[PDB]
Amino acid sequence: AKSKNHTNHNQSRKNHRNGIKPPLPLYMYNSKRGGWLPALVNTRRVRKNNQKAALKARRERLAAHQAAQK
Amino acid sequence: PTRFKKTRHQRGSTFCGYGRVGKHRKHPSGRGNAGGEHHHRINFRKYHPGYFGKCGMNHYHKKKNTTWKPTINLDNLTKLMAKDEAMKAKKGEALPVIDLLANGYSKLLGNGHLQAPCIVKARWVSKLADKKIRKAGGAVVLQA
Amino acid sequence: VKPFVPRNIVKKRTKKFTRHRCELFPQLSSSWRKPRGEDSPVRRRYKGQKAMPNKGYGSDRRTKYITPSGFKNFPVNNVQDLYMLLMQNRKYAGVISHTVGAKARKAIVRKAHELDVRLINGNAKLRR
Amino acid sequence: VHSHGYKCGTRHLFAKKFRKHGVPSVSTILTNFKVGDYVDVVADAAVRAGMPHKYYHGRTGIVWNVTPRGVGVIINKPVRNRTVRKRICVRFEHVRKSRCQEAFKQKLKDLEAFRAAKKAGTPLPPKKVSTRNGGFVCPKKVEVLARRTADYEAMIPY
Amino acid sequence: RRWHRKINLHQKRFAVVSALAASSLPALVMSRGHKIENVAEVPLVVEDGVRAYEKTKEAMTFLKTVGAIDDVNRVNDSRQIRAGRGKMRNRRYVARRGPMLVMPDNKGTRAFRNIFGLDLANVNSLNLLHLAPGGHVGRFIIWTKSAFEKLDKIFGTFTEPSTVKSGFMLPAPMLTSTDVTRIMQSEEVRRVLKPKKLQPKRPSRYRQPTNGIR
Amino acid sequence: MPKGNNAIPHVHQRKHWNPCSSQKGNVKVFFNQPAQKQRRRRLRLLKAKKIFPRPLKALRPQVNCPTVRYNMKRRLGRGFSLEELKAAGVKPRYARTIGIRVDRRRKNK
Amino acid sequence: GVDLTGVQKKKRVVRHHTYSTNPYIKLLIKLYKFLGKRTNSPFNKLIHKRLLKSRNNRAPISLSRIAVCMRRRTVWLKKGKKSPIAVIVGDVLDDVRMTRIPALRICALRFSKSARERITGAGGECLTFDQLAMMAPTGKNTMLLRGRKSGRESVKHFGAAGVPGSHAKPHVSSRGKERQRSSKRRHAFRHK
RNA sequence: CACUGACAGGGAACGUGAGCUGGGUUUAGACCGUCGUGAGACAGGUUGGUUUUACCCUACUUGGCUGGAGAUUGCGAGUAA
RNA sequence: CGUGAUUGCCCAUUAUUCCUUUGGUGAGGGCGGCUAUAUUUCUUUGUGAGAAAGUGUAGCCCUCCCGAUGUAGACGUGGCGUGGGGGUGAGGACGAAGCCGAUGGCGCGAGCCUCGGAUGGACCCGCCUCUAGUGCAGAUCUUGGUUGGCGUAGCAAAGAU
RNA sequence: CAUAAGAAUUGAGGCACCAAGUGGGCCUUCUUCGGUAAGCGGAGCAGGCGAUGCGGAAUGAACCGCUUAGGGAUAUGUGG
RNA sequence: ACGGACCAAGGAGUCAAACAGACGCGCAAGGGAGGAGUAUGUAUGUGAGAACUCUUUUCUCGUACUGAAAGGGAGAGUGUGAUUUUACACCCGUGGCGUGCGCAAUUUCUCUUUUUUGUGUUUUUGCCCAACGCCGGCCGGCCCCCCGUGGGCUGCGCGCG
RNA sequence: ACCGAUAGCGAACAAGUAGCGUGAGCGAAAGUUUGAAAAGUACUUUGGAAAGAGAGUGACAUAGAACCUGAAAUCGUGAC
Repeated sequence: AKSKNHTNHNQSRKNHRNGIKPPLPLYMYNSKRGGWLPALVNTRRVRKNNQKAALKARRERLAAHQAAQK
Repeated sequence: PTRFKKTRHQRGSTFCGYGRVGKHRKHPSGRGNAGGEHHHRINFRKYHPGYFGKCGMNHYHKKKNTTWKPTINLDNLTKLMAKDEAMKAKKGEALPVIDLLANGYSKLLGNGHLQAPCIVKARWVSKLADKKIRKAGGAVVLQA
Repeated sequence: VKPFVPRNIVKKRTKKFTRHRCELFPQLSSSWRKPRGEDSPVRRRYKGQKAMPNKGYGSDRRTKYITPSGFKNFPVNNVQDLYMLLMQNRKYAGVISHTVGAKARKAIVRKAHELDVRLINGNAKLRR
Repeated sequence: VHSHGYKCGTRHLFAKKFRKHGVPSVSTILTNFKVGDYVDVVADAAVRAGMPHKYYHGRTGIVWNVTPRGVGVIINKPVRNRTVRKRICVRFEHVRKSRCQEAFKQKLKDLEAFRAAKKAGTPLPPKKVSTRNGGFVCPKKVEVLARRTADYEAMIPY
Repeated sequence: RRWHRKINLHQKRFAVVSALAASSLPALVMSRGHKIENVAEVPLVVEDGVRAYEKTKEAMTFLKTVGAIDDVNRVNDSRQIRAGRGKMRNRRYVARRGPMLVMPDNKGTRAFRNIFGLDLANVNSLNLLHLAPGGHVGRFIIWTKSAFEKLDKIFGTFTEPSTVKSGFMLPAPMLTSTDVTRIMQSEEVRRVLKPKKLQPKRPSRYRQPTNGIR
Repeated sequence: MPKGNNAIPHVHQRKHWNPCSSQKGNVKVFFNQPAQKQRRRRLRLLKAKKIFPRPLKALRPQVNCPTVRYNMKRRLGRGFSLEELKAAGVKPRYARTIGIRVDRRRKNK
Repeated sequence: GVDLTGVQKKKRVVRHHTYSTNPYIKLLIKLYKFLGKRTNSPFNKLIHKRLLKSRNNRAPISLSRIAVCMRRRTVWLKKGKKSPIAVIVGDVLDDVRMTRIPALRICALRFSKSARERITGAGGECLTFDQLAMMAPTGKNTMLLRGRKSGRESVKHFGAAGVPGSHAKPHVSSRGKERQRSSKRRHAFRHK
């Protein structure tokens, strides 16, 4: 009759039901959050940049409609 | 309706599908709100976080009518406005006339970019209309 | 499929599946129900048993709700309705809903035999 | 059930072992980094900060970060039915670049370098052999085996 | 008990609206127990002059001649004492339902009494329960001309909302065209069709994994 | 019990004063309403009939009326404005006889 | 000896002896089902399939988000192909933002009254898919609009161990001040 | 203590209550000593204090009290020397 | 010699194989207004007899395939019953309904049908929708009832005809 | 993507919504603790049983074999 | 271990708010009236809680949120100039993905068809990711302090109804 | 769009009766001849008497006042 505590058996069986997941790990990209602030400040300045690439996504659009519209 | 109920599907069956284990008689094992703190904690905390305590501040006998709602943002208006208007006035040589009241509201907060200067007999505005209405040569008339 | 010919029997049984001990309690009746029965050997498909009905047994879907004389009995109360049947020889025999009083049978019967198309009523036991 | 410090100890693991005592080398410090490095984790002792809990020595993860004294490593920790990425705040002293990956890439490029050379660079250039095989044999003196007990009085336990 | 309800207004109506069309989607109407050998224009649209007819017989007769015989004769005569207990909760008799005249309003004599479910309606009604026996639509409306015409004013049109119900009207079809099936047959479609199969029956292996003469 | 993912723990009628085999009690259904409607109607009409020479509704003022939410709105309000009535000229008592309301607690802003 | 199924008898998931009560659809599907498979057209098939789902699963789309599509024409080609076909299996609702935007052709389940009109009125075209398909078999210069999904509110009501990672709004009873939200917007009570 | 060849030990739901009996046991009453603030307690002491049913099944005893199988025939040859 | 008498076996829901069943995010197809596809099969080494021969074939049918025990628990029904509504079957005293039926049969079943009265005797039922005080062995169930128990216990005080 | 030299798989993957039913277990190879011990107690791993029957162990919850549509035909399993 | 002598008839998962999902169902930034009230004959009745409705006023909830507050408040459009207080212009914020659409090679096909190949390209409302950006918010940054080029922490916010 | 005589009010019934309890109070059980009706079985005859057997009635008494039906449990019988 001594009243047993607990255990772990069945568990890898349970764990393996639904498996062992990671999630496409590096999602394709990170999960965000945190870092070293002097680096983080600098990276924004090289993502300033994004408005440059949006005018590169417009550069091509203009080229197609200025070469000829025929 | 009777026929849909699980019951129909669930007779000859004791438990009512409740589990053969769990001969859970017709009682709470819980009961209403409370006990949230001991035996339901994790849930409680989790699913209804910000509860209890009370803090910030209060306005006794508050009379909420008095605040009763006022807000609209821009393009919104034009739509209310006759399309004729909205497909015309643009130039500034015809400012169609909008009385906020019918629209309800009272306050104007930004947004929109419209498609005709017009007059809004309007009661309050964000910063933006000085930069929007005004920028547009659209118009606010505040009420008096 | 049946006849002529498959390579074996057309059912594995059809003697009705009932409770068990029906036979025992007289207020107990002979209808098939699933044993619940916690220790039930009947559930547990222990050997000693009787059978239950299951989808493996099923009659060939092609070959089912088909009579002995090869027709599904089709319910009928009247001659007009019967007059519709005419095409059929494949899979129906009209069965007169006997279930509705007679005089009309005198009419139906007359027309039907006259019309030369089967009805079991009109074809069974000692009279036609 | 047991006591729990977040630095709860061990018998023979943390202790700084076999002549391996004392500060990290200056070589350790001269190292240099970049991020995304797959580096493995170890525990000095040295300073009892920037020092992971137990999970972590003998595990390889990837750095996501370089801070003054330290580096950020995200590691996948296996919980229940998953591994979660944990980003851990070590000062630099407790981590190092493997070879785990190094080879793969190293080879891959080297090979490519060769594969490329081989077409499309100048030269052409043998490496390896296949696997394993058969063969002619002209041996010249086989033996056999005769084991135990003869001249066992010369030997065996007492 | 929730012996009671809402219904959405657009919806209640909309529904009826489908129904109204299907009051004249004739097959349906026929299918509906409605019969008329008489059958001709669907709906069979009738003088509003009829409405003034003051002798039952006179009225009915024409009505019979013009239609009412079978369906009508199902009527009155499919009248049975409600078998079962509803009878004994006072539902003593039951019967089916037969063809509908809609009036703009009634002005005959009799007028047409002594018969309900054999409809007469002052237009501004239309009660679905009368329209859909058993909720299974299809009834014959027999028009007074004045109802008939008034009707349209009542529903406005698609693209002309406004009636007496405010905007609620004939409104969008979904697919615009039935006989889709016909459509589906096409030629364009029928061109881009993709070709088929051949070489059928009798098996290839005809068992025998073992060699032989087979 | 069934598995359905629905809208958490609810439904309400299985609460207080819904008279059970007990008794109680605070009852006030609206099922009377048809009847009631009729009661309003049938009466109303029937009333008319009786009164009959009379124009029914009794003149009252017009007002702009309350609030913010109502700041912008007008309703024909209670009463009148003796002052106005005065201003048109009319003895209030008499006005009452004419069947035009009166008031006082219209202070007349 | 059977062995693991990766889940046995593979779940509804994406569905078959199928959905809603509108008659037409039922045709449509018969129509279209031939077309994608037996007029080998992924587009058609897609269409076909796409037809099948439930309402959520057909959450609408709206106009200005098509504008863009008719900016696409504009960065497409100099323009030999000079035409384009929009699809939406829902209703097209009006948008607002532009509303001086051009005409064009949209192929939808439903266009609001207003929209329908105004679109059409603006030279647009509202074609129902019957009005499409038939006279549109095969894509090419087709533009699937796959709706949206996301911006429902429901998901809002997914999440509440309000850690610095979870930022999500519960289905609770304050519609005003406190009533279950007393801190968090202060750091302090019942922490974070 | 006494007898005695002999005064072995055990088993049988610690055999053995529809066997008794109730002295033992354990309520209630009641005394004491102790203990307990207390009520109370006490495996302390003490004392008096409601022991049912068989007609049944089976089981046991006596008492009565009735056959034979079946096979080519249970279709017939009524030990076998 | 070189094998050879010649054949070592017996026997689970496993296995094979084969059929039928069943489900399946399953495969095919035919899915035409006479070319074709199922049903039935000859004359029967190279035939659909479009024309040898009857019968079926409007989105389903017709072929193919893998898998197929499962408590708790869940889900499904072009699942099953019933009471009652609405529609629709105008079903019948030439005896309803009820009821009995080593009555048969149909359906895996759930039922459902049928044929009987040496039955019973007037109201009652189908089908589609609606809708439910909706489908019992047990509850130390309940009310009624019904036993066996068993002519057993037993009828044995108060003196006796 | 060769090596010249060193996988296999992959009867999909991705991804998600939401509700149940459960929380006393028990049995085992293996490791192992308490105590003489205990069909004892008490953990670790895997597997079972539980919640399945079939076939085997004259007898057995958990041992052997093996799991199950319904059958049919065949051959095996353990075991003889 | 308990309960269970027998047979009839009973005999137990209900109604119901807000609410979450699912699904059908309506319409859609509105939607839902809603309380009511009017309202005219079918003709019992009638000028239908329930018939038909039918609806001006709208009401009510919904169609920006954020702050305790005081309180503010979203194309911080995009783009643009921009020393962008402004001022201009006025048919996709930035990247990763994208059923798709395009192009070429690729098979046959006359050509078509066009199998097959090879690519291109395209809004992150097709989904999600990833990063600004944006509203209220907070620290007000940078700096010795404070202000401006510009900050810089944060949130049920916003990002093409 | 209720229940159907164990239902349904307690109570379809001379029922809130009867009954029960000191009393407070507690407070039941209990339905239908007749295709039409008593036509309610004369008469005979045995039989103390009941009664029986006849008869006689009535479509029907397997309808004779236990009246519609007449379920099941239980039992005799027949029959095996």
